[PDB]
Amino acid sequence: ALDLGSAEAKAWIGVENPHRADVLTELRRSTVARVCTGRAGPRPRTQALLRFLADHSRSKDTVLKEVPEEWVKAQGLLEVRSEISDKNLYLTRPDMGRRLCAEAVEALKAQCVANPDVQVVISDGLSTDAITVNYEEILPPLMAGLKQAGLKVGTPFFVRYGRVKIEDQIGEILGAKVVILLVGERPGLGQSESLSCYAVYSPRMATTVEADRTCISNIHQGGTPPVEAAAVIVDLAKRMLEQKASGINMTR
Amino acid sequence: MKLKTTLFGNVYQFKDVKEVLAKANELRSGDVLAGVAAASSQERVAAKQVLSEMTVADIRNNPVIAYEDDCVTRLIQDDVNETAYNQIKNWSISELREYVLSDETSVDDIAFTRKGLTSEVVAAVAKICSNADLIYGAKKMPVIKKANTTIGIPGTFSARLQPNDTRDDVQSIAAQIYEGLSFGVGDAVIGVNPVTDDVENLSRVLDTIYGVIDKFNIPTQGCVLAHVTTQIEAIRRGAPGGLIFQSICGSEKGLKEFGVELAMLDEARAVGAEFNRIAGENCLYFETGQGSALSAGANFGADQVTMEARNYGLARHYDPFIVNTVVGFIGPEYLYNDRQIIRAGLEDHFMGKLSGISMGCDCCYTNHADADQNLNENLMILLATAGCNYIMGMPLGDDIMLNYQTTAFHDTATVRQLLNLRPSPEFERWLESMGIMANGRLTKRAGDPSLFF
Amino acid sequence: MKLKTTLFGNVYQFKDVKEVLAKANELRSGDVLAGVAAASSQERVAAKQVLSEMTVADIRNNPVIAYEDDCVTRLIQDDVNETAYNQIKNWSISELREYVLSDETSVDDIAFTRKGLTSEVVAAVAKICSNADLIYGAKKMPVIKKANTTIGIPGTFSARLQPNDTRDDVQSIAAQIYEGLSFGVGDAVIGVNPVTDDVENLSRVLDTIYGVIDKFNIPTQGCVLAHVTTQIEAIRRGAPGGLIFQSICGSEKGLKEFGVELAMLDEARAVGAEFNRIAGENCLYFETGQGSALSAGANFGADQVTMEARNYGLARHYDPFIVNTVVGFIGPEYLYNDRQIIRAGLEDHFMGKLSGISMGCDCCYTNHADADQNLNENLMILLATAGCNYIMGMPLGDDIMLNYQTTAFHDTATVRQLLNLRPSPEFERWLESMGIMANGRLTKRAGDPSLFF
Amino acid sequence: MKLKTTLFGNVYQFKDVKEVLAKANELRSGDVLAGVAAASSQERVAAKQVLSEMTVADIRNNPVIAYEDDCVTRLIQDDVNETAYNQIKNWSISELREYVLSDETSVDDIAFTRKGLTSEVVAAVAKICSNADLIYGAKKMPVIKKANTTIGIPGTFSARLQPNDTRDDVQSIAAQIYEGLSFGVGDAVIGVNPVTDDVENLSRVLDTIYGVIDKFNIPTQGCVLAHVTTQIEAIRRGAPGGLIFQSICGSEKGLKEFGVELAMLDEARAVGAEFNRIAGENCLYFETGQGSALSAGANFGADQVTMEARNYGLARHYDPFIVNTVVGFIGPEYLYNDRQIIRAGLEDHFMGKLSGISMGCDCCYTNHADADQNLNENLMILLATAGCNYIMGMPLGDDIMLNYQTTAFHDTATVRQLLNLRPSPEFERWLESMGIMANGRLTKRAGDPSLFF
Ligand code: COY
Repeated sequence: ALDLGSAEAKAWIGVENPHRADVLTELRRSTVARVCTGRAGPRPRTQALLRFLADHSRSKDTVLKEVPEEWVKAQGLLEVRSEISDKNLYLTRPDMGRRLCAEAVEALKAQCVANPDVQVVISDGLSTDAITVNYEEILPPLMAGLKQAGLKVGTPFFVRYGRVKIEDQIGEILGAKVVILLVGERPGLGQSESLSCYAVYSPRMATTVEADRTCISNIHQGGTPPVEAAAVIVDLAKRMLEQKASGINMTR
Repeated sequence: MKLKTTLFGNVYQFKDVKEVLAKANELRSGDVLAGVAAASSQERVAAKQVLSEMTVADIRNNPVIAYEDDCVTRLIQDDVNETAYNQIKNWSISELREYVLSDETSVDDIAFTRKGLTSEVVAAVAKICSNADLIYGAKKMPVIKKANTTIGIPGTFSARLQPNDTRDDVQSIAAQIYEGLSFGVGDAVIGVNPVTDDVENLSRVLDTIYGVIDKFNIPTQGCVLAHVTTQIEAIRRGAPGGLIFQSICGSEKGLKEFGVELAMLDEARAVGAEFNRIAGENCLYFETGQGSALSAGANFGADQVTMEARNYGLARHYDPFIVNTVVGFIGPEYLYNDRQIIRAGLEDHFMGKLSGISMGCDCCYTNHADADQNLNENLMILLATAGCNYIMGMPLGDDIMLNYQTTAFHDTATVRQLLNLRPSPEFERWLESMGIMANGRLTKRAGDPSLFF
Repeated sequence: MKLKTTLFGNVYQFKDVKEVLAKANELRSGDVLAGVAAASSQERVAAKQVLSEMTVADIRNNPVIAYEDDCVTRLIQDDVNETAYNQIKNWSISELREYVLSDETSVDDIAFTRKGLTSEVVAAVAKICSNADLIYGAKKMPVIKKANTTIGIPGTFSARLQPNDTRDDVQSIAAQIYEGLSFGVGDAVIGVNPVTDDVENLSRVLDTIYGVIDKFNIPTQGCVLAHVTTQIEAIRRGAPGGLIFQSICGSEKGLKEFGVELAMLDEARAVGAEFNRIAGENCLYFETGQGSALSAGANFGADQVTMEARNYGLARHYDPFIVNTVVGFIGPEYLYNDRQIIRAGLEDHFMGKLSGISMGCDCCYTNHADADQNLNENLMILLATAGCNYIMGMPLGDDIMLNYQTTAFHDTATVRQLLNLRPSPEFERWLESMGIMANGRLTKRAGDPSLFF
Repeated sequence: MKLKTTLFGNVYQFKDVKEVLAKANELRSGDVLAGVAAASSQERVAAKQVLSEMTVADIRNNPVIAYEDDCVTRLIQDDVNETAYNQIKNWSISELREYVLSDETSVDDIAFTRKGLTSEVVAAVAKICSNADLIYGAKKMPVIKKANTTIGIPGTFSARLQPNDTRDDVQSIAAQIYEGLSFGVGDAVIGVNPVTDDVENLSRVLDTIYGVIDKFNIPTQGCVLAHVTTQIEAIRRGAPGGLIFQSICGSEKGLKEFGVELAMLDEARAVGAEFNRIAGENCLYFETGQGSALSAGANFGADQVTMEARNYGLARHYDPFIVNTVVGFIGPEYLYNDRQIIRAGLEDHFMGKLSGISMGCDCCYTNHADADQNLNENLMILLATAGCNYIMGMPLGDDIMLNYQTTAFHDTATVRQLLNLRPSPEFERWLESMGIMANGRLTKRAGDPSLFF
């Protein structure tokens, strides 16, 4: 018997009568992609199809799950939300995910520091796992990087049901020179803890385009390590203040 | 022009062309989100009838974004062969539909007629077509282009090898390439979406791709799907140039969202002519898909099908080697489920072929959409019957970085053997040399990446 | 036996084979209604894995209804080739799936292998097949039968002309016959579902069908789809016999619901041999479809896919000319939407071809189901690529009397010309003589019923 | 660089690349007149050997007219694919000759290789090729273009109908059109050199040509071979646009002599896109020929072969539908006799195909040159075996107005039937419909212009 979520199932070679079987093991080890599973005619092998379907069922559950209200409060974060009420509405209304609710605007003016040089924002986005697994690894060295040998640092807060464009409203309300958003990307098939960073210099609701942002993607243990990514984002934040530009407007 | 009709005794009034075009669309979540969808099935049909009774002139002279306000509109309108336009300007969209579908209308007849069309007219035909209309109509409109391989020949079916990795690791990229080639995938392009949009990184990814291409003398082309500016820069610095890619949008504001100027695409052509290792005359590559304009706040009250057709009008100007819609790439907010994704894919491909571009489709869905892999398999086969130029190929269809599911390497092989389709003739020849393919079918040793070692 | 697996650390326990079979199914409305569906997507996959690891022997020895209580089970079990069975009994269902799909497995290999199968085993293989598996698998399993036409030859595609009327009016039936023939429809059969189940009316309808057949010397066969007993009587009393029809069910209880004994099907065989105007050796015609057993209270805690497979095991014994599932004939209660209808249609066809019957499909939906005509066009094309022996044909697909929508006459012509498929060779020759067809294509004068006048 | 060789113990010294290019030519009248010809047969061979040992880089870096002084040189140099150039720059001209002629060198290999060439390099290769080298080399380099007909497909052979008249009389033009079509001539173009270079007359001649085209639905294109500026004006003012013509020269001085700027050819491209009745993507038409630059005082001490090659480098930029040399159009002063005309014709065609243009040839001579009609028949057949895209057609080859003899309508039919070559596929189908052609052969009723009445 075999568990389709186990390590042995993921490392399974299905290629029948290989030309060079030690190459197949070296190929399977070099990538996380579903390689070397073989075939039945032009169709996938049964076990590969089963493992695919098993990982899909887990991926389906991982998208509509919510970060508990207690977990964010335990991290010492302010929880604020967009215009969106729940998970179901979040998936169909991106325009409401791009705007803070009326009570969110007032809370940010009340409880956050004004005119920061670098503002860090965290949101669940499309994957709760992305911010849950990576948080303790990425957020502390980011703060100890921006403050230590640095400048004016804003207070970190959690946006529930947020979309990338919401950082433009966050930048205007707080008067932030640089807005950093750590957000969960849409979940993959067999991997769902992938975080992205979206950064923009002095954003405006009516002028900032998507190309004005710098993206640091695939932040996880299987991608760019959160600790290693934290020093990249700090350096990016420093370069954005120095150039007074972000995204496509930056040098090199 | 008439902007109303009576249906079952009830009068159905519409305010402008843009509204009629929008409400005639089959139901999709994106049109409801844009607030432009029909209120019911009755209003939808009435909109289809109003649309069908309108002339080519009515729709050509009413583009969704005005000529003076949009460079894409200017691009589309100024490319019109006005003699071809004058022949068909008084035709109803109903008459244009029937003309496209007619067995007495040859490939050469359509070649001239399509030159008198604008993207809005292209979309208008698609809106009054059933699923089989879109499939059969596309099939009788082949578009053939040539890089180092020839794509689009009836009886052929190509595939993009998409060897993506979370870290752009060159060992992981190579392994997926060898796996793909073993199934006969890669005649469209070997195209990587890079993690870091960096000149040094692009060169390393390209050298890995071309390390495999050169070692086995593979008739194909490599591509790295970063921003067009960094592709140009890397190629200028001496990185190998195959296809040059850019994501496009159907409006000026949409292109500004992507950080694209029309001058960059012209520059891409010039850089390609000076630097690229392409035997044929086509070297550009665009990707498209419904919802992108609405995402950019750049649809201007127009539905996503009309905006998507405007992409093809823009693409046509640059005569690219390949274009594909990435049909379910974004999410349920623009295309919710199986039904809507299939319809969109059939629409996109039909409109692409009517616009006269080398049109393929990334048959795909996301994990937050109401869909599964059976949708991809349904759509790829339907589109292959429509003469879809190419689909994607990934190991089992799982993108480990872009976090979505496309078609497997298996699927291309399946489609080819199911429908008696061949790859690009140049690539097929190479597959036969390698012992991977015989008579269009995978040999016993095929599907095994160790064959290259 | 293992009725257990662990998935993601969670143990999933199943009671019996019947539950494993039921829960392994893709989600559908009927299985939920039956209370046999999976509770979660993870449990569905668990059931799929458990089923895949089970052997042929495990499934063969555990039919859903017992041998001693069910004459259909008895007939299925007694028809097994034991030598074939003994070669494959220790194979897992996973291994049998891979065997069917393999390109090293020839048509003749499956010819012998399928004789060691039962319907439950046929169903089990289908449950662990993706949509493209069902399509490709069915395609490499052609089944050829012959009446006055030959059906099922690869590269061909047939169609039933269904000229139904609200009052069995002969002018209305004839009008639809001339319309269908003008599109090249009717090589499978010209089959009427009658309003009144009596001898004189059946004799009148048959005389109308055969009035057309005789006047134009059409290589085809007629059928009136009444109860088998009334057809037999009409034929014995002098009505022209073509195909003899009966709706079948997968259980003895189900057959009793329809009022059929196995002796009637034996009688139909004998009556056909004595009376019918059939050149070839096949003359029976069955129709099937998921949900009918559950409607009869005759599924006995089993899922509708397995019960539908038992229909094919039953049909096989009587070596009919044609069988078709009527995929979405009943309502949303058994198959809810586009997705479920497409899936069921692919399942039904695959299972029929695996069972060795001349399997076609009525691509259809009802008006109270979540579907439209675009669904019919999606499914018909997919099934055509799977080598579906035949579909229906009605004017625009509107049955004015059975109150549902099937495929249009247009759809058969579309599928043929889209996929380069021909009609039945005998019927094709007739169409060429009539000036309706040239090189597989409709001529200019085709699609016009006044051509016969 | 080596500008020296020793032959039979005798040292031969050359001043520059321009002299090496000039003296390597086979003996012709124009080169002697230019004072650039070899003094002896030994010096000719010496120049051939010196040229053969020179590299691609040597010839590319030394065009006959400087980059800064000549817009044609600039256009040629700037169109080069540098990646292609860098692969072949260290190759000797001898190695490039062997590369072109090699059977291991495919059509796609030359497709990329030719992009790294300049016209001087094209000319250099031609100078060290024998007559059979020019024929075989050109044959393995097909160039395919499409207007309303496709030209240049191997196994095909096209023809320009040239219905010229002394007064531009419409009855005389039409008479010759019906005669030419009856022999299957006119798939390249129906092209008239007009007497009067004005708008109304051009509009009248075009209406006459298109009167015939429209009445019989002929897949072809019309052209009036006036100055490009007058054609553009006629077309903008409503005259039917087919092909737009311009005579070209290999230098800026030469273009000024003809009164052409490169912007006019750009304008013609744009005017064609807006107005012309052309289904395909090619609509320009150039004519060339050795001696024209020397006539203009615009050869700058260079030989007529190299200057003629520069015409093709210029033409290539504008991707025309057709180009032809008018081999012996001028007089004995540039090409004296049979030998020199045949040689020039083979050179011109080979160089055009190497340059990647749709190269044909007007096989012709003047009455003051040492030639006759047997020369035209020798050359036309040789060029046809080289895969010449097209020749001219006139009644018996007598131009009653341009005062020279070209090939007869008969000659196209002869070449086709002699070599089993077909017309353009679109035009061939038209001829079959008209009962003029059957299986590539003229029918009994062909060759008779009264067939159209
Ligand atoms: C979905 C997606 C998109 C889509 C946007 C989402 C939407 N329209 O709602 C889409 C299709 C428009 C798209 C386009 C592009 C364009 C332009 C982006 C722009 N400037 O607007 C793009 C430049 C491609 C090109 N060469 O032109 C592009 C790129 C390169 C990238 C890469 C960034 C590299 C980098 N380090 O800078 C990237 C990491 C993928 C990769 N190549 O590895 C990714 C972020 C790559 C991402 C991969 C990944 N692993 O994350 C991925 C897969 C998911 C992002 C996510 O989950 N975000 C979280 C989510 C909660 O945010 P959201 O608010 O809902 O959505 C926002 C963000 O996604 C943001 N955003 C998305 N991409 C992107 C890129 C940059 C540089 C920035 C600053 C911001 C970007 O835009 C929206 C604003 O509402 C993604 N994208 Co885009 C991947 C390109 C896909 C291939 C072509 N393609 C596919 N479909 C279509 C189509 N319909 N039309 C035309 N082309 C395509 N993307 N993308 N994208």
